[PDB]
Amino acid sequence: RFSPYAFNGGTVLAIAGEDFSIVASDTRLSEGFSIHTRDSPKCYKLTDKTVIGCSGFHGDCLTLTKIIEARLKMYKHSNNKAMTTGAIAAMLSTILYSRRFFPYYVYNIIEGLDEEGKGAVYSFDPVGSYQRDSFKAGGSASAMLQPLLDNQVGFKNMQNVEHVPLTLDRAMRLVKDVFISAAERDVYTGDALRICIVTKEGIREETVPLRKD
Amino acid sequence: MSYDRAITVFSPDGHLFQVEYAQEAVKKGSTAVGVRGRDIVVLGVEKKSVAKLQDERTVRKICALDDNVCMAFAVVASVSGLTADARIVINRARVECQSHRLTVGDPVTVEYITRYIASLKQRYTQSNGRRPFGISALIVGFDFDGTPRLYQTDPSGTYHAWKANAIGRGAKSVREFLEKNYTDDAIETDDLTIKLVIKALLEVVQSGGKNIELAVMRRDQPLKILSPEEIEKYVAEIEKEKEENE
Amino acid sequence: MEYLIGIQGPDYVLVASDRVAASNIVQMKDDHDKMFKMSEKILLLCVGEAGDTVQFAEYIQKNVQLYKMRNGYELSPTAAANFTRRNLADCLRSRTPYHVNLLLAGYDEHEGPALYYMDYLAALAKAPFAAHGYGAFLTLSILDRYYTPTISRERAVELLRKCLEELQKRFILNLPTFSVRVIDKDGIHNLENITF
Amino acid sequence: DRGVNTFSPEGRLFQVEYAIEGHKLGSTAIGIQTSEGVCLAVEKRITSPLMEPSSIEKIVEIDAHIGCAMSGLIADAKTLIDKARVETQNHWFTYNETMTVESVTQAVSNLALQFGEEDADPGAMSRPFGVALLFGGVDEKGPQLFHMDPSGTFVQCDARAIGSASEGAQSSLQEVYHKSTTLKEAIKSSLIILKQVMEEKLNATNIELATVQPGQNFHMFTKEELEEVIKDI
Amino acid sequence: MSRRYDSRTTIFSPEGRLYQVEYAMEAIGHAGTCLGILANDGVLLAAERRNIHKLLDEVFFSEKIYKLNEDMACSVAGITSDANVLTNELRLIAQRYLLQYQEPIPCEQLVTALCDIKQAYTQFGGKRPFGVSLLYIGWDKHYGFQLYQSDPSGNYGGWKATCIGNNSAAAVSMLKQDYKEGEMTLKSALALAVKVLNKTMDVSKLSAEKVEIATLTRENGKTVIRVLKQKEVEQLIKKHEEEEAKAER
Amino acid sequence: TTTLAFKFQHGVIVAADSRATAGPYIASQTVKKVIEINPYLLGTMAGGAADCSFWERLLARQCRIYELRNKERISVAAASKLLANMVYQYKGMGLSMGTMICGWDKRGPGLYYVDSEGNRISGTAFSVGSGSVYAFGVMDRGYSYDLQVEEAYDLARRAIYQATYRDAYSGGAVNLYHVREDGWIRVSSDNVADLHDKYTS
Amino acid sequence: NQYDNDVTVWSPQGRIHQIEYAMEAVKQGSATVGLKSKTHAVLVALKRAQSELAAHQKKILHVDNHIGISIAGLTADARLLCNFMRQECLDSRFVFDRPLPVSRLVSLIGSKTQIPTQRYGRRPYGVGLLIAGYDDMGPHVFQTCPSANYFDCRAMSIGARSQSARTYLERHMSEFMQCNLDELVKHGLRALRETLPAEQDLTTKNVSIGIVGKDLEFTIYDDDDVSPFLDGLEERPQ
Amino acid sequence: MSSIGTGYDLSASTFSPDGRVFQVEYAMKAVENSSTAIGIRCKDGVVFGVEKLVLSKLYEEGSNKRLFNVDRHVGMAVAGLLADARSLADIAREEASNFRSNFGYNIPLKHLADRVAMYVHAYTLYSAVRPFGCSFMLGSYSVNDGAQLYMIDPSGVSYGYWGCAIGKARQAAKTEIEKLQMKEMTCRDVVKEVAKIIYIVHDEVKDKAFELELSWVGELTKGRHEIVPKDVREEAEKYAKESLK
Amino acid sequence: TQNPMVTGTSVLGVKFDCGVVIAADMLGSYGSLARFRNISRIMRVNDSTMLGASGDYADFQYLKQVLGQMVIDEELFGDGHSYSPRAIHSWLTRAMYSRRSKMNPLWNTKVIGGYAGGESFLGYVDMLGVAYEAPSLATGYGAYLAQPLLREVLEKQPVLSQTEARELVERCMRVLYYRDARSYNRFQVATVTEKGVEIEGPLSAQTNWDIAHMIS
Repeated sequence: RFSPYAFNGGTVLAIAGEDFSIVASDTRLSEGFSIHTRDSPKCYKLTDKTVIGCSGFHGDCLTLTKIIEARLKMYKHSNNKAMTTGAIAAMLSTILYSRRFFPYYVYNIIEGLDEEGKGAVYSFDPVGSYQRDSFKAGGSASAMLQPLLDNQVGFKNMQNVEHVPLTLDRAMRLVKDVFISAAERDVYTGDALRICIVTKEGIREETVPLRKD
Repeated sequence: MSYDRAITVFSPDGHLFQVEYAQEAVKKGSTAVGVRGRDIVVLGVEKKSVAKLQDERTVRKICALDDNVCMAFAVVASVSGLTADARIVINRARVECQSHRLTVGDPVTVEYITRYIASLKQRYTQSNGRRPFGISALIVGFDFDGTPRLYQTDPSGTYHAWKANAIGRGAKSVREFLEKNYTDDAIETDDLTIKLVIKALLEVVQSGGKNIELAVMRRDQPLKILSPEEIEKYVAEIEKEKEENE
Repeated sequence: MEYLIGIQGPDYVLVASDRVAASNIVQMKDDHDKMFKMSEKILLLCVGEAGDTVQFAEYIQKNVQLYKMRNGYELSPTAAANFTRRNLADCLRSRTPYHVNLLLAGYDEHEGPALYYMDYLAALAKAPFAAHGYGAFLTLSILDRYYTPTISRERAVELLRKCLEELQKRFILNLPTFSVRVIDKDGIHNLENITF
Repeated sequence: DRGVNTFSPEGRLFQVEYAIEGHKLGSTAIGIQTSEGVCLAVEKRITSPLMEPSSIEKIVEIDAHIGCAMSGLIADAKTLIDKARVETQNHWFTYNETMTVESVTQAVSNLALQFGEEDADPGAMSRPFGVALLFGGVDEKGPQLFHMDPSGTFVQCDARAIGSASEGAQSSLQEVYHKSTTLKEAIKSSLIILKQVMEEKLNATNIELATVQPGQNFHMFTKEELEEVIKDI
Repeated sequence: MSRRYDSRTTIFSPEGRLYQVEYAMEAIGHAGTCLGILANDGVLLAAERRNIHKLLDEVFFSEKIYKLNEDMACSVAGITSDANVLTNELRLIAQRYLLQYQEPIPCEQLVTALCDIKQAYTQFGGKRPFGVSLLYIGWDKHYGFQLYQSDPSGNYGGWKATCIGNNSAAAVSMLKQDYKEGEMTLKSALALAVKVLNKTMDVSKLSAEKVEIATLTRENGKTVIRVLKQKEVEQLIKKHEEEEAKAER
Repeated sequence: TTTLAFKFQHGVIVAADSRATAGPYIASQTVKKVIEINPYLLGTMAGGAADCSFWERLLARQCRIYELRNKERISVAAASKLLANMVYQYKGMGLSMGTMICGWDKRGPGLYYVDSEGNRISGTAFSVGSGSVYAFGVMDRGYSYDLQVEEAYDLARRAIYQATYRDAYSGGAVNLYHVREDGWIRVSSDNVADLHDKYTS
Repeated sequence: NQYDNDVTVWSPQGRIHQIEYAMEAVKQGSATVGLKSKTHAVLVALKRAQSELAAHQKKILHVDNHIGISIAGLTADARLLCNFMRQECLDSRFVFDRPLPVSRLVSLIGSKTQIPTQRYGRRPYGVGLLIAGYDDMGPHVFQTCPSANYFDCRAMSIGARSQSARTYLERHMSEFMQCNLDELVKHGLRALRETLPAEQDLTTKNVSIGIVGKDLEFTIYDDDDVSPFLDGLEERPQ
Repeated sequence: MSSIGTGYDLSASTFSPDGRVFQVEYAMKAVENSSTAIGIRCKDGVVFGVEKLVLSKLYEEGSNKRLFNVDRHVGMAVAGLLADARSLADIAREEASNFRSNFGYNIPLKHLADRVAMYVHAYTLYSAVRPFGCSFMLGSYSVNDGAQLYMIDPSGVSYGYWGCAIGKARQAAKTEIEKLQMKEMTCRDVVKEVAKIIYIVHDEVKDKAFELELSWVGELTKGRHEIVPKDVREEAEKYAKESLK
Repeated sequence: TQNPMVTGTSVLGVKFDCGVVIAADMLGSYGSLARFRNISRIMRVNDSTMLGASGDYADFQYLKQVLGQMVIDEELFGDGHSYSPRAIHSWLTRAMYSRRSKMNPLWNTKVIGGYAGGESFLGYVDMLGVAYEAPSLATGYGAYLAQPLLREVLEKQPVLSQTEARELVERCMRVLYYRDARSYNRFQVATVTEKGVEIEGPLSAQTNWDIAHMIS
């Protein structure tokens, strides 16, 4: 998975944290190729249905490509069951897409966050290569490594303590999402324009913008 | 052309014409009996249609498809002793069996080939122009597990396992006959397993035991065809006990 | 270098064959206790030697194919025929993106042409001859058979020749003495001979 | 030379009316839905005790956690199941949760009327399915049993019995079972009803019992396992 | 039955038992006799050609007995039109076998390859059944000289003496009767071949215009197959002729 | 005999292990990565190297082992399942590979172990390890080896391997996942941290 | 009889009977109402059943969570189109990424249903389908019948004795556009009651209701989830 | 009998002793069951006028599909079995779609009509699919040869017309068109003219109660096939009502 | 992140969306590498009576797209009597085509901007060489996206949508800047507006000049 030419090295990071009764998912709305921004609109969070909201990040084209796949399966399972499904279905359908592009895999990371039809709110990571896991908190992309240390010290707490030595509270996680986004702007040179945070209850999305530049 | 003539018409009978009709052929020409034993599941045939100038190597009425599964058949139709229809079915079923080994190893189970064969005739009922094969094969074998199985397929393609089952020269008659002979003792003992086969064959005895050809097959091991000469040894003694029951 | 060691000594009827167990991937022996000598039947045995993948894949396929021929004719596959048959197979396979090349030895007794033992090259060149080796060892194993016997000396002395060849396997190439799979194939079937 | 389909003047397919009559000839299938599992009970249609009850294709697996029982033409059913089976195991690989019993039911009903040959299609049938199926499996909302019949009528069922007398099979279900009650009793009710449509009195040999639970999932029964559920007649 | 549900092979019998094959067997009887006898240094085939007419171009000596391979030959009894596709097919199979096996092809193997095509035509594909019985003659080193009989349906059997054509029933029993085993030689099987061919056939004279005779003889361990030319054929006929003549008034 | 995913045979149980993070790269995808997974419920596996490579073969395997089971209605040989995996990984070879599986399941003779390699091999052996760095692993476990390992002895063995392997090596990380299979019912033994196991042993 | 055994046998009228015989299955099958406002599209269905130990047959089907159908006729033919339509939807979000227009799909199915009525002997699909949908344009109530002819209609009712429902729709042509989600549903029940005898009215258990519109996505209401919609019982004349 | 309704139509692989198969003659009867579609050709476009048979007044636009848009300069007004009407629409349209891609220009009607006509006859030949049994017109305004009007009947015959009508009142209608002028005059004058012919021909033993639909394809709509506006439609209709009485 | 060496380029396609209209300016010049072969060139096409399409970057890749969008539009209008196609389906399906052709490493970029209204909404869609669809206040693709779009962004930043007069002054400012800063182009623009009747935009004419910094 590489993009100097073949795929879009269009930067951008989303971070999603699951508590156990919300997901806050925060991403920039800048679409850019290389260090340059192409155009200032277009949010990288996209809602497949209404009851699920996915965040796709890396190249924007790859992001549009992944949502379609997650969306066409997300409806199919809903039709069949006659009742909705959410978080769990998006990760699991990625497994199928990842097999599809076995020979050269799509450099996009989709993280579906909403509530699953098995219960309790879930922000799940598949990566475009294959593999599935549930995370405690996770931020993913080409700057993936930058959220990870915040989540690793607080949420996992493997010979560490932070605010509480337990997976962090709803009030703290929403603040933590806002926090990382400011820090990213200095450090990284692709993050720009405004950061839009979507908080999902499991059925509905609310959006709040924050300017940073 | 007429509605009745056509291959498509589900008929007042409530079942497709060509499937029904293939089922009414499983008596006459050749006879195949197979009984289940612990150490050998044994099939025997009577009538290979040999004048005894005809090669017995060419005509297979007992052919091993795998290295632990073998089958013997009989059937009804136009022109006696008809090698052809049975022979295509041996060729596709045996290759498929070898292909199964290559895909997913060790000798392939009795029940799986039997499932494949029953479905093979079935798919044909959908397929263009194709009626199902009228054949019932007594699939005789041992599993890789070593659990002895005796399976039988029918012309529509529904299969059932049995302890002991007989077909041909009137299927219903030979099935009924075999049920008096079968006992739980018969399955345990190695001498009785052979005699049980021979005992169903004899109610349409033709030309010695040299006409009758038996094979024993073991857990993972190739088909061993007992000599045309050995078979005769059982028949002379048994045939006398046979007269009394019917 | 071509491939790891093999040494094979045909007696004059019997053929005594050995290959290392050592099927090594990365830098460890994954397997070290299994025979990659295949029973394609009882009257014919084929012993496939080469890379790790081509050995198991080509022979397992061949085996199931051997059995199919047996049913059809109702006689064991013919030995002469098997010698040409293995040459068409290995040339056809050879182009495939996953590389197939086998240094093969067919051993059979047939009631037809007779006995056959086949030397077969890495250039998919078929020859019957008596004395064969596998790997860059084919040159090493053929050479001691030319001088020290006229390739009609007893199997017992041949074993002593084999012990000396195996000592080379410790010296010139990398393989350790630890395990070698040894089988002698004659008319009856395969006989398990002692490991080294 | 000729067509395929023939509508009767009544306004319905001739071949479909025949297909219903097709059901009357064969085995019986009863499925009883509980929130603790779905059990499927079917007769093989016996004639000798030499016929094993150990392993007989009447209850077959669509998925690892979905079992399907057939009535009518037995043989033809195994082909319907195979098509459902390929769809279901691909969905199971992908989802790793459950493959809706309802979807599977909807999919099979497509195979009932599709048939063409004689200058239409070589890939489509020359016959209608005269198979009726009970797909009983365990799903994320709960354990569900769905009924399909030769007309293609997909309906959801709490409890359904179908057999060689469709009126008979259900009427016995009215007497014996009631929707809500233990898992053990649902099996109990399947067997009583099964005996009623059937000629002969119940025995271990005549039937095969397979229960699909969220707790055990599909189990194909062998002879020792059969004796246990027989205890409750 | 009371009406066939055949009129195509993309629709099938009202019994599921194929009438067309019994009419095919009758078709061999309509056509002239084909017989094969075994020898202890060869095998020979004798067949009655379609052409009886005086005017023959005679560029071919093979018009019912076709040499397929460098080890095997076959003959036709039945429709000539059918052989032409079959004969070219048989050439492909016969050389196909050599490519992989490179062995003196056995008669049982060639026949099973062909039987696959004949059984499919009768089952589906809308192709009319065959009406030829073919007699394959060949040598292998594992059983010897062999003769096989193939039927329109795909039904096969290994023989060492068999006859079909000009009432099959009579002919096979007669060919057997006069056949002896282990007492034979190629010249005497050939003299005998004309004699038996004469009796099954209505003619009491028979000529090389009426008949075409082939040898398969093994020389220096390899099989040389030739279909013989007319002057050579006549000599086998004249040998027989003296005996035939004494029978007559 | 490669990577921090190991399986070795003995008749009492089979222990199947993998880490959380065996260093399939240089980094973690998220906070926690799982490798130790069984989509089956009667078979055990090994698999290391890349991220993609173990996940694909085993999900592929789940479909293939059920599909045979579904039709025949009795569970298929361990050898039949392993040969299925073997054919499939060979296709997968060269696009992303270093993966192999070590198969345990019940077969006819008894409990069976076949190790299928990324090449196209199906072999039985004393011990195999799936991925790339058990080449440095071999000795310590190799000193205390025997054919038969008890249930009690197997746990003492894996625990220590990771403790010494923190000292020698580093690719060992995060948590140690231990799974014990009786033959057709796996249970999750202990999910002990790699660091924690360094401290005791 | 003879025309419909084949299809290539044409009539002395000049119209094929196979299509006409196929229409009569629609008369056998369940009564349905499909109505639209101009913000919403409502599917009000009558469920029929084989057992009352089993749950009454769901006659609102999910094609997508924005278009749904209600079926009248042969069920096997219905399900076959159900799946066909479902895949088309999936395809439409997959490539185009939007909610499929009802109008693109009725025309597409109308092309496909014509093909087997022309194929030798083959059926025209003996099922009439009412597709209720709300896409980006607004609501559409579409008829596909066994004839490949489709209608764009504001409100129509297809199935058994639906004619009686159609007459009440004509009186209330004006009311539809004007009506709210609640109000439009009460008219569907009024229309649906006509279908049934003057001895009886609607029960909760034989009614299935499907709502898609501006207010909410396509949700199907089952056996007793129909209730908040249900309340409104109007005239049935003798 | 010039036709048999059972015998020589059992398959679509038949001919008849006169030379024309009976299935095709029946296919002209299928068009008789429906109302009339008239289309009169200008030199600035074509204007269609079709009467659409109604059973309800809950019908909205895109119902019955009497007017189809084959292209962005090709219009189609149809008559006969609506079921059949959709496939003929596909056949013309697919030919148009391939044409547009490759050739890259507006289609000449002289080529389209013969090209389509081949296809309509091609179903008749086959017994894989039955003859068509709806009749259509193609009317186009292009710079390729001007305004041109063709009619293709289900047999597969294509002919030129300045005025064609296909229906059950095609014979009575065609004569009526010949008496009026419309040949040289604009689409705006013509629309009025297409409406009146429909009312005057309109019999109660060949047609039933109808709502009028008329359509443009000419210079006013800038090539493209659109339906006439309601306001304009009603003035064209207002003359149509007056003209009958 | 990509940009093939273009041979035949249209450098700039200007676009600002207003209340029921769009104003687009499209470069007259067609550079075929350094040589400007053809000025006359309007790159805005008429698909149908309520849609228009304007593209910048390779012109060849454009001419291949105009006929294809023509056959997609021709399938969709058939279904109605006067139905017209919405911007989003045609533009998004083309997006999937360009994402695939980008992965194929020898290819040439084009970036188009579609304006249509086929819904109950006026849609402004883009398909890019990289691919994506979005809404935009004011848009420019290719060489506009790189240098004027940022000037536009600057404007857009405190005042979300500009006025008519202010967009005209910018246009005039812009053409100077492109001739001066980028090569291939010329000052020469065609003013094209799309409305509910079709696209109207006559031939490209010369407008304000200034390649002088002698005066600066």
